[PDB]
Amino acid sequence: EMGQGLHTKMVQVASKALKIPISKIYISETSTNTVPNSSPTAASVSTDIYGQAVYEACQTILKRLEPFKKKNPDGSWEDWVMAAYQDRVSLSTTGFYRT
Amino acid sequence: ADELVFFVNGKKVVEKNADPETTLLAYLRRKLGLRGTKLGCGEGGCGACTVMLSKYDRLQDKIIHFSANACLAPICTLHHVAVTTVEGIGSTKTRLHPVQERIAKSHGSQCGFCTPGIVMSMYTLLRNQPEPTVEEIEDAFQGNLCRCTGYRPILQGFRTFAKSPSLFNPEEFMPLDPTQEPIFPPELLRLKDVPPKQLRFEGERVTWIQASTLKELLDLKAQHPEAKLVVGNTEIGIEMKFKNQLFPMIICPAWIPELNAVEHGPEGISFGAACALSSVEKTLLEAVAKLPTQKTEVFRGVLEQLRWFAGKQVKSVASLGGNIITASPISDLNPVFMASGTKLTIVSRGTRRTVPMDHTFFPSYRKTLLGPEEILLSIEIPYSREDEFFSAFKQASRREDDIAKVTCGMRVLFQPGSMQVKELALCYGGMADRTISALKTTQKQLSKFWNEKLLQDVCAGLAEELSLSPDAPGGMIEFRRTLTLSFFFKFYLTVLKKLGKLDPTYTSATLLFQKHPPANIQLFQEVPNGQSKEDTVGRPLPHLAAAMQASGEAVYCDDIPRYENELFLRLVTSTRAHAKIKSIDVSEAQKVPGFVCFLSADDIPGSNETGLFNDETVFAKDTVTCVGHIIGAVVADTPEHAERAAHVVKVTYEDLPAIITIEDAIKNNSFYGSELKIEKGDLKKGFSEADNVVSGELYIGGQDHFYLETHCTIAIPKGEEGEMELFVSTQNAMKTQSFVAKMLGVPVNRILVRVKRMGGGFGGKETRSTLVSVAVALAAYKTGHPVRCMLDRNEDMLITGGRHPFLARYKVGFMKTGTIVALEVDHYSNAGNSRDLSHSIMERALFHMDNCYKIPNIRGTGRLCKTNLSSNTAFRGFGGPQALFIAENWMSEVAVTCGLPAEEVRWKNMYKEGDLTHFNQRLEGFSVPRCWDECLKSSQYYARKSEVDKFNKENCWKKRGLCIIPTKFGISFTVPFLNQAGALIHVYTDGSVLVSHGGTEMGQGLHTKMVQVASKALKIPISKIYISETSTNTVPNSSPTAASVSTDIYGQAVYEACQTILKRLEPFKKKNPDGSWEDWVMAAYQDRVSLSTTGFYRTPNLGYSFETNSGNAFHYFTYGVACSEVEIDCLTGDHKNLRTDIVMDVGSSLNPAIDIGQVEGAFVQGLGLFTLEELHYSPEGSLHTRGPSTYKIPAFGSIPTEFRVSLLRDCPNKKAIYASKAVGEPPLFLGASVFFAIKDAIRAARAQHTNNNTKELFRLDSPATPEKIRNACVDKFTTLCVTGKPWSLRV
Amino acid sequence: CDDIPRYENELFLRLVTSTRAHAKIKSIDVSEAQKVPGFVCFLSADDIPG
Ligand SMILES: Cc1cc2nc3c(=O)[nH]c(=O)nc-3n(C[C@H](O)[C@H](O)[C@H](O)COP(=O)(O)OP(=O)(O)OC[C@H]3O[C@@H](n4cnc5c(N)ncnc54)[C@H](O)[C@@H]3O)c2cc1C
Ligand SMILES: NC(=O)C1=CN([C@@H]2O[C@H](COP(=O)(O)OP(=O)(O)OC[C@H]3O[C@@H](n4cnc5c(N)ncnc54)[C@H](O)[C@@H]3O)[C@@H](O)[C@H]2O)C=CC1
Ligand SMILES: Nc1nc2c(c(=O)[nH]1)N[C@H]1C(S)=C(S)[C@@H](COP(=O)(O)O)O[C@H]1N2
Ligand SMILES: O=c1[nH]c(=O)c2[nH]c(=O)[nH]c2[nH]1
Ligand SMILES: O=c1[nH]c(=O)c2[nH]c(=O)[nH]c2[nH]1
Ligand code: FES
Ligand code: FES
Ligand SMILES: [Ca+2]
Repeated sequence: EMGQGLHTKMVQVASKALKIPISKIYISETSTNTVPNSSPTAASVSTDIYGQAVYEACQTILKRLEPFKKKNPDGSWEDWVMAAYQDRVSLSTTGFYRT
Repeated sequence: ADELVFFVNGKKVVEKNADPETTLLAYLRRKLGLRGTKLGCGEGGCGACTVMLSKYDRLQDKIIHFSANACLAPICTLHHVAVTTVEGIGSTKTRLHPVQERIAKSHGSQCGFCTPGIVMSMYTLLRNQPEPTVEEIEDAFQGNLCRCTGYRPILQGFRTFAKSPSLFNPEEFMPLDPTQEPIFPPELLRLKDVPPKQLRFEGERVTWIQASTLKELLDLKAQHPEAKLVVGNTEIGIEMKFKNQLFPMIICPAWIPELNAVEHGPEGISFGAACALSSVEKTLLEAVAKLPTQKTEVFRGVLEQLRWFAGKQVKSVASLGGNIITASPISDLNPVFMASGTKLTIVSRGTRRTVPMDHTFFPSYRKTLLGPEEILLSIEIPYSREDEFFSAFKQASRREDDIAKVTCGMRVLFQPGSMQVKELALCYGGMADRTISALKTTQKQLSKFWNEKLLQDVCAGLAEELSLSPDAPGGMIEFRRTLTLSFFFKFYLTVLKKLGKLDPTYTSATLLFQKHPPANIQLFQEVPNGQSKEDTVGRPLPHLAAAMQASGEAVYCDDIPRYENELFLRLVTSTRAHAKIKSIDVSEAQKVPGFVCFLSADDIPGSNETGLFNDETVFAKDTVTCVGHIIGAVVADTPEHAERAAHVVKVTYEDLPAIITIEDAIKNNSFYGSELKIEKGDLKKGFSEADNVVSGELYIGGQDHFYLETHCTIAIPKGEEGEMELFVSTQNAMKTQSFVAKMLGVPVNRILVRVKRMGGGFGGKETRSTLVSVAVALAAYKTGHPVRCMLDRNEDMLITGGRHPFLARYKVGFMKTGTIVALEVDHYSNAGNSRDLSHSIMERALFHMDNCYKIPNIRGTGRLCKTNLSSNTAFRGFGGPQALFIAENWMSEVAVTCGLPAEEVRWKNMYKEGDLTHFNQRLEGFSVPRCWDECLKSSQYYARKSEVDKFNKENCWKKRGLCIIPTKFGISFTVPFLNQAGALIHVYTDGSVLVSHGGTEMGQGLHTKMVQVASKALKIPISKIYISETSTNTVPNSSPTAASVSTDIYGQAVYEACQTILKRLEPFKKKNPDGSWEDWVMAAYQDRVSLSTTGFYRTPNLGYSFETNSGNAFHYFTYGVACSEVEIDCLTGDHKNLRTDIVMDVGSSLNPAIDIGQVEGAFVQGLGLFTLEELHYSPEGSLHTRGPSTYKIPAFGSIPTEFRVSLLRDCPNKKAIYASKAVGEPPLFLGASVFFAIKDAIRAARAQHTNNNTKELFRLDSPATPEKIRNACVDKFTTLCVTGKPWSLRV
Repeated sequence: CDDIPRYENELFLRLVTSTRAHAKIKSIDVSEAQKVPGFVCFLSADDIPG
């Protein structure tokens, strides 16, 4: 983030992908121990390329929650997340994109 | 005066404003930034703060070097002293010193928190003696504690300084070269020449005068009679820190020659009162070597007390006069000086007297007869005359570095050439509020002769004159009275021997403690012959951080530098077991300089409701429910200010009825939840079929974790959106993160918890670390400043909970062959004031009540008692050791009842391959029989049993015992959902790899094992792989690092993340099969292939149900066997651990150095649980034992003298990572082999003096401390002493 | 970045830069720098460990 609103857009993207409100999503910072080998934030393409990587990670999370959603279609996001956790489903994933 | 000038690691320090209250430890850590020296206790017991000191001794004309506890050393005693810390001797950035290299390569560092202080104790020995004997090497560490290693590897590594594959290779060790050691600072050597001048230092609260001459001292004492002398500070340090004394003026007379002079006169050897106990010891050892035996009786009594006194660190600074004038009732020296009439020369300006010490010198508790302007100048310890004999004895809870239960000096002088008593003095500590003489008893014997009737009469007289009321401080009434007689008896027999210069069965009672030489053998499996050198799985690779631990470079939480605006928190805690809080007044606390604020329940912005079961407060509101219950916290600019202000917060209470003990709880129906039960088969039928039925009751005491690093959190508030980053000593970053979030009322995504390492956890940082973390977080939130808190040992022991005490009622039915047929055990744990992990702990207890035995009809129940004590928690074993102990106890009773050898009875009841447990789980790959057979053989159990019987026939007052016990321990979290693990792996474009996983390092070598796993999986050297730390923003929702499964589960997750990487790299590998790892990684990167992935694992096929008694509770079991032999002293309760042999099934070890260390470390914690460690509470529920002085974990001298460990060969475990098995907790119960060896020995003592009943069953609870062992050795002396002339008596 | 609180032992660096567009460096004299209160050290190419 250098002022251009990249984190904001990434939060909008994640919230649309997961179908939850932006208020449940947070970006704290950028660091080499969370995402390695990153290109510089440059060439105007950051929304394009991090938007896809974030969207791909959200799709993976949705696939993982999907059986819990079906067992409990009237439950909340919070219910399905807790069910996946008690079922020992990983709630952590990477996302990646290559133009 | 004003300036203080000393040296640290060769560099000059000029402190222009020395505060007399500043310790060297505080100075090193907070002013000089040298954090390798650690705080472990603050009271002289653990040695984690050990440093070397060097000075020019003018008077001896040489540079001397000695060790000292930085936590007790005032910087104001150090003018013109050169200090060496662990950083002064070597480092990984330059080169390790030989001491550091060896402790690291020999696997003598696990968590590493004790390592710098032990390095400095060994370094100091070497600077004094570059080629020490083995015995010198053991004695070097009487003041160093280690909770992790079991001591064996440290001693074995360091023994290379004296004179199966291997866990290390001493041929690679750099020899010591004294010519390369740092030179004594030349500036100090120039200053030696200038005569000293009086110095004055002025601090916030204290003025210190360093007196240069006797005349100065005597004048200062006239001018300021209230001024407190300080020499070594090893008593005043405690008074200041723990007893809240403030002495606004201190005079330190340590420089004065008259107070340091040693003079050999015709009546004895005179020592200046400031002479250190080590100088006393040295001079007397020399005298005993040079002089006739008949002259050195008193000296040898002094020496005998100094042997079992304190470490070298304390002895090198503790002055002789300091001990005399402190005048504790349990001084080990004052009874010796009193019984010998040792001469005290006492001075005042223009006055001077010499008096023999006698009973009047101690008028009352902790006072002597000196007046306020007098000082003790010198002490003349007398030569022994002809016809004069002397003994000193001391019995504590542990031999090394412990407070006497009873201690004494005994002198007799006969008419010339005769057995006719002319003088007799029996002087005791531990029997009143002062050192006392048994004058009434001894008076009656003058002119009597040394014979049986005198022994009987002195015993009867002591029993009467040295009475103790039921309420005597220290408790242990029967033991103490029995020791007073027992010590007289040893004296009486020793004096008979000395007079006949009789009965070979009695002679050992007269023998002074003697060290047998150590023998240690470790047996493990070589890796296959052609396994790649780069594949280190199965090799004895040292802990990756051991070299930095040895160097003081490894960073633990409080070693992290403070921010310039960082504040300090001190908890305010209940002094009542159960009370309403009436009011809280902070008006005095507000006046302490640097006070920032007092925090209490109203300050919390989110929820005050916390704890694993949401049954706790973050800060008590309205009521307190235990002593130590956290009420609030003070925040101030320094830890001293915070502590001072917290001390003066005034709480007003109104007591409520308290439920303290398991008995109170049962009687009051005060339980958490309902009964747990496992039941199989038909009990009525089994009992009705049994030939023999035994029932009983049994208790096992709790256990304090004693991690060398106490609990610690730093909380950094980021000032944006509720964000906070916390560095925490915890095994559970996830609950830390969510409890801090719940308290703040913010989403969990706001909170980052980072754990680099812990200096020990042992289960006590599984949940209870949050008590400190949530308070510190509150403080950071409220102030907007970084805040930290590290607990002092006494806060930690009181507040953070321990192992669960258990009471059991059992009934066992068996056949005359010893075959068990029915068993009922009702378990009760003392849970304290919240649920925490108590339920799962009781479950695991029930799961382990069979140990290794097939029992067709069985019913176990468990209740959790709800009490007004700190909530008890996970402690290595997690309920298993308590249940396994109850099981071996009835089993031992079965063997005694049947009159069968115990190993036969154990063997015939043992499960076989394929049996179901009582919870219907099948035992596959049950390796106990192999461990059992191989341990019998390699321990020479059978041959040794005959040797033990022989020893017992031939010794009336010492007995040996021998016992071999199996164990099995189920591997998995008993809560199914906990058995999951994540990893995150990145490969950077230089081809270096950063691994992160949900597990934490607490000394067990998890990261080491994870790097070994990733290296094997990726087929790259370990040098390319690195683990920095554990954090919630790299792996989320981690289970606590616990249940011994961390290697199994994180190993799988790491494995999987590597497989993913290998698959992404495979095309590049195919294109360039002769290229390097680096080539492939760069090509993957240039091809825009991701080099980052997660890995995950969930343990398959788990899910036990208590309702159906089916489904797998565990993934597999770890197994092992231990045989131990002991010798007990039936007259004192002391015992030696002679030999232990362990055979442990850890499958195909990933790292046999680390696995043997875990075996030995767990075993020794077990040994402490069952034989040494005991917590004492007042009847009102206030903990008495709050530091290493009174709570005694195994010392270096505690371990078995011959200590052999073997890892079972050819037992791959297909259920875990590379065929390995969990090791962390399974071996701890094996320390119960020492307890049952002790009980075997007690049975032999009781056959000797108590009973003819060879099927008698006497109750021995855990721990079997000297108290319990001596009291069970019922004999003519205990008979005279057991508590409880009426006008009439029925019959 | 600079809003992050400093550690209590945290030091400050000031770059020393060329006043010439293209020249040989003949010598560097730090002897006056060394007298400024709080001076800790001057760093240059030779201090670089890698
Ligand atoms: C870890 C540890 C283990 C210990 N183990 C034992 C043990 O096994 N047995 C045992 O008996 N003790 C034991 N002690 C107590 C120890 O021996 C005493 O703490 C020590 O000798 C006191 O000497 P000091 O120079 O440190 O006294 P300081 O603390 O400096 O002074 C202690 C007291 O003596 C006074 N004093 C000192 N010099 C004079 C003087 N010349 N004239 C008049 N008053 C003076 C001081 O004013 C103060 O009241 C232990 C202490 C520690 C810390
Ligand atoms: N810190 C350590 O590791 C060690 C310290 N030392 C000495 O141990 C001392 C311990 O100090 P404290 O714990 O304050 O104990 P203390 O000096 O008050 O003595 C307590 C003991 O005195 C006896 N006692 C006191 N009053 C009595 C009474 N009215 N009736 C019968 N017995 C009574 C009992 O033996 C009790 O256990 C230290 O100050 C030090 O001098 C010795 C060994 C180890
Ligand atoms: N040195 C050391 N060893 C230790 C501990 C420790 O705190 N320090 N904790 C023990 C406990 S209680 C457990 S559950 C395991 C946890 O680690 P693991 O799961 O990697 O064995 O290590 C055991 N061995
Ligand atoms: O093609 C580009 N490469 C960059 O490294 C860069 N940086 C900037 O925004 N524009 C670009 N464009
Ligand atoms: O079943 C267990 N649960 C735990 O939470 C825990 N902690 C400890 O190591 N052992 C165990 N065992
Ligand atoms: S911290 Fe100094 S001896 Fe423990
Ligand atoms: S390594 Fe000694 S306490 Fe941990
Ligand atoms: Ca509890």
